[PDB]
Amino acid sequence: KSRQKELTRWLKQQSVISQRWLNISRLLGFVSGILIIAQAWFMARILQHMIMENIPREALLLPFTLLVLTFVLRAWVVWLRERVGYHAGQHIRFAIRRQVLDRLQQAGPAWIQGKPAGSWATLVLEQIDDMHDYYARYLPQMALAVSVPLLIVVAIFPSNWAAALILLGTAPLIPLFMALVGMGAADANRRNFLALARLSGHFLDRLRGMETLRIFGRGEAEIESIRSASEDFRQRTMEVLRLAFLSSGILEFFTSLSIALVAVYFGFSYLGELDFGHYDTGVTLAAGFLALILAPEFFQPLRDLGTFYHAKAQAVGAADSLKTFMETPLAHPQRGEAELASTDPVTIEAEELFITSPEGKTLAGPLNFTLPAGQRAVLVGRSGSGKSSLLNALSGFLSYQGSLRINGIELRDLSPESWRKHLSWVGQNPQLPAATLRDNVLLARPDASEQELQAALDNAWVSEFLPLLPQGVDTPVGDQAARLSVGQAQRVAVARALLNPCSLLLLDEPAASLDAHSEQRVMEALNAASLRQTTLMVTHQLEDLADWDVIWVMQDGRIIEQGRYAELSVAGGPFATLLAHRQEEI
Amino acid sequence: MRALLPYLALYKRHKWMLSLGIVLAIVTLLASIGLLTLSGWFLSASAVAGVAGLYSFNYMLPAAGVRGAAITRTAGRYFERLVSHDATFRVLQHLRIYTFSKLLPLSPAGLARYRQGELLNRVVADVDTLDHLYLRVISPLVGAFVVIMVVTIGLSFLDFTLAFTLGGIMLLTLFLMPPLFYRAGKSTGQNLTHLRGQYRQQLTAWLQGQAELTIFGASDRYRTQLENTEIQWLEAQRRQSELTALSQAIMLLIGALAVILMLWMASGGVGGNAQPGALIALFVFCALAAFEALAPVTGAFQHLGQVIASAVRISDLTDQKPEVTFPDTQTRVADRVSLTLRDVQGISLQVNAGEHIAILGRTGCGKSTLLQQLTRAWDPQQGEILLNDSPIASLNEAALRQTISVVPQRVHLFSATLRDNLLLASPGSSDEALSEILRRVGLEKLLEDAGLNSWLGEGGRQLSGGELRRLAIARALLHDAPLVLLDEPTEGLDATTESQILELLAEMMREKTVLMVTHRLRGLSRFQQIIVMDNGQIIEQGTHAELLARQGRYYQFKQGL
Ligand code: HEB
Ligand SMILES: Nc1ncnc2c1ncn2[C@@H]1O[C@H](COP(=O)(O)OP(=O)(O)O)[C@@H](O)[C@H]1O
Ligand SMILES: [Mg+2]
Repeated sequence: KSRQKELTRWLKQQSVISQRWLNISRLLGFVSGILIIAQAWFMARILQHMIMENIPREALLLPFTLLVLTFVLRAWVVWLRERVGYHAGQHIRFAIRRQVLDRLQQAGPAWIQGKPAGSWATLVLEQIDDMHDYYARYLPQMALAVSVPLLIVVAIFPSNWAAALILLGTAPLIPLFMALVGMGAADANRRNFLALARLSGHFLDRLRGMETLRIFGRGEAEIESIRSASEDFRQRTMEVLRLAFLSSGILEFFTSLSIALVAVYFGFSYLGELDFGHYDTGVTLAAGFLALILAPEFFQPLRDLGTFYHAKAQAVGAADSLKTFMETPLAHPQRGEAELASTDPVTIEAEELFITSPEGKTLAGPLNFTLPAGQRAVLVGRSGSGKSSLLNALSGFLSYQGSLRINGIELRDLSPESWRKHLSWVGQNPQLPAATLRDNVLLARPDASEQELQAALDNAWVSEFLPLLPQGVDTPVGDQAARLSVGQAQRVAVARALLNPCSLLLLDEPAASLDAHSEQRVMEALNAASLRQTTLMVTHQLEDLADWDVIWVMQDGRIIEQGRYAELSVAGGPFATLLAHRQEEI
Repeated sequence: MRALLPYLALYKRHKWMLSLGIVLAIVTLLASIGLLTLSGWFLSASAVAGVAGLYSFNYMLPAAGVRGAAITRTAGRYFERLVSHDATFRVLQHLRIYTFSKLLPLSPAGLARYRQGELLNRVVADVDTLDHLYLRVISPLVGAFVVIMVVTIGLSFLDFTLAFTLGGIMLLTLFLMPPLFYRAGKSTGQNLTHLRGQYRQQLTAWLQGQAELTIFGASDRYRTQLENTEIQWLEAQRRQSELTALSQAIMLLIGALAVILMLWMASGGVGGNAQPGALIALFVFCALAAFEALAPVTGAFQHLGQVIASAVRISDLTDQKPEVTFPDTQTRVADRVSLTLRDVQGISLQVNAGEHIAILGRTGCGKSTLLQQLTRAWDPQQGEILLNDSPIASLNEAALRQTISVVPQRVHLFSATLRDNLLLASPGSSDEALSEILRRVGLEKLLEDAGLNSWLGEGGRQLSGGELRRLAIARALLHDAPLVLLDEPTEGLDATTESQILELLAEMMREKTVLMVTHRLRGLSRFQQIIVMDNGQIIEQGTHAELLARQGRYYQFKQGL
């Protein structure tokens, strides 16, 4: 029940996707074993004539011609079997990556937010591609490791049963020395590739913290920590590799012994010191070369299975990360079929709402708010109070076990595909996922008229800094919208949210971590667009909330206070504490 | 290829373990080549000798060569794997130590590169790729070249025209073919790097922006585009296998041409013999077993392109110029430091020993680089920074790092034990003397269950923003320095914690000069000589009462918002 054998059991179940490609590769490995025997038989019949019968080379143009074809056919099957092996591994990675993205889109932004996007890319991109050489090179070779050795013996048995028994005698001894130390070392080695990944994650840890090591003088002390951690890893690995490398040494001993024994048996059978092993006929030279040319080819499929050890070792490491990813249970939000009848501003209701993360953890405690149609509420509080979760639940990203009724219709009943067509969110950070700056604004409706695009650009004040861009509205943004600063990248997200008329607008701190000028332009645009529909805003700019008609001071996942800004700033409750803490900024 | 010289010169350390791992690879290759060559001759010589020639055949000499070539092949393979893996871990450590030693003296300025988190994942992966140069590139290519020469030199005693046509064939396919296959797939290997980095670009923008794609109904059409990049990418990987398949078929045909030539050429005479007899199989079996050395060479040369690409990236970083030079003069650290500045970005101020200053800037617009150039992240060109009546540029690093203890805005959690995150400040501090500080800074919840042995950072026990700020102050309190630089403390902290940390400073930094920079007005009454500035220019300064009475800019800050 070791993990090494559980992950290999997982890797094989993914191979039924390319079962046709692994079957063709297993059939061509049988033909390779037949052309190897044909090569050895022709080479042995040529060598007997030129050594024993002293036939000149010009009289052997028939075995040479058949020997060249056996070599050309051998190189063609190797070329075929190497391309079929790729198609085996390509179609398994394509399907696993499709399963990973499906498992990751369904979980939604709630669970994707758990890990950095760099780590998700490692799983989807580096680790899935690490399984290729297991399916393209290792699995087709573990089938060649039994097709050819068993086929070699069938070819030597008719000619000489003692030379076939020398090779066949070593057949069970090789796996017998795998039941002694093979299982022990192979799983121990799997835990040494993990330590190698940790040691690589301890050098990266010292590289990410050279700013802290610089200001404390620990530059020379962390060189000794790198030296000690590296020397620690090598010693424990060389304690296991002192035993793991016995497999390669032993297999290189049986192939030496078999080649030696085939030469000693045949060598002394020709001299007359031995009189067994042949079917009552004198042992020939062509039989000696057949059983000697085929002695290295008996163990070559096994000795190339150690060449592909890192194909298995790095695929089992990738299976470890992908098996758990596809096995961790998540609690997706419950979707339904109901559709909103009207496009008029929605009314929000809540009774004992309990927002929960996919892993089951409760984020926001009992909520009992109510937002009539067309009104603009505000969420305020400290960081970690659950107010960014409340907006996730309203979007459909988080499951809940309370009551959250939209126009009197439960949110579980609403179909997510049609609910989110009455929903606009500006969000904490821009996250522009399109190519250009025009394709980001037109994300909602790409077929917008050129006049309507200008309406959003002017309202969101995107056009005031457009000439500063090299290409204007068509300026590419690249990765993470690095062409334009976060102050003017957020204004692109505002123009995208104001493009089409919606029913509920969510604003999760749109003007946080923004410059002074961009924040002024964003607010004036989201303070004019918050009156057009049901708005709910998370903010910490508590001095500007005089206009908003409802404020929800939310702490520890609970709305602990309610009311307008007029009656809360003088009430002395938790809002006055929050407002005072904001007034100390400059 | 000249980019690898800085990393082939690191091989002088452990140059015997490295050279033993290549000798053992050659010996193991030659024993297998000589085990099949001796066996092939033995069957031929004993067959022509026959039963009549049993006497005076002298089969004890081949027996001691059969016995010798088997031990050196099974022991050589076991020890070639041991020595070459041991040497690979030793050159990886020396690459890690060399890279860290070069990358540290240029930490702030030399590493302000795009995608700092991604810049260092490449460095770790590039150091890993330089580690492959020995086993993946040097050991196969050098091991194959020596085996071809030893075979050719040793096989030329029987005949010159036959050793030079087998060794010549093996030398042509070692020197000509690996480059013809690296250049034939340099186009396929360049749009395979382009597509790999484009799929990652589209995948990250599809995972990071999943909230804004589902809401606006574009998640499906930005994955269909994503799947099209993968399909284009999976074809460039297919062409890179249509060319690896050909390089393996061709290797089988070159080894098939050597066997055919040896069967043909050596049947017309070996040396001067008209009928070589047993010597025909010596050349044929030396051509069957000799092409096991040339199996890795085509893929060994292909990996050399990636090792060179990593060796130019690491040399881009480590071969930079540090912007700060530290004189080597052993001096004394003072118990009380008076900081003075003169026209530096400028601004000038006086910080007498024992007093607490507060520099009050306008919400990141100033983005105070004063603390960076005060710990010598870069030399100040504007003016002079004097540290206790001596210019700061004249202070040894081992003494400068002791007279200035700075808490940074970005405090780092070193993915180690809670003890190792606090011996970082004062290495010699006792465990009891380290538990007192943790309890004294509000970090009591950490000592609950095996706290000082509890893994922090990546492994587990991730600290919260308020708790992670109290750890930076814990480091500054253990690392006793007469001058403390508070870089934006109590930013992003709740009003309960912020009041608890400003009180932490006033009672425990009582005898230490501090230099606090903030954009928050809370608890500045306890700081003498508050300094308020904007865009790198001192507007006014003075005590909290004196600024309020002056009815200046600081008065406006306290009046509304
Ligand atoms: C687990 C632990 C480990 C580790 C860590 C490692 C790490 C390593 N490695 Fe290793 N290997 C191993 C375990 C190992 N390993 C083994 C076991 C083997 C065996 C194989 C055979 O069988 O032979 C090898 C084998 C091997 C080889 C050979 C292959 C052939 O034959 O071709 C090579 C080249 C290498 C490289 C390497 C490197 C470079 C590194 C760095 C990263 N490798
Ligand atoms: N997907 C999630 N899984 C687990 N915990 C989460 C998740 N999203 C948020 N939390 C945690 O829920 C708590 C409250 O919700 P959060 O959105 O963080 O509130 P706020 O926006 O006020 O900071 C915080 O501890 C937060 O880290
Ligand atoms: Mg939030």
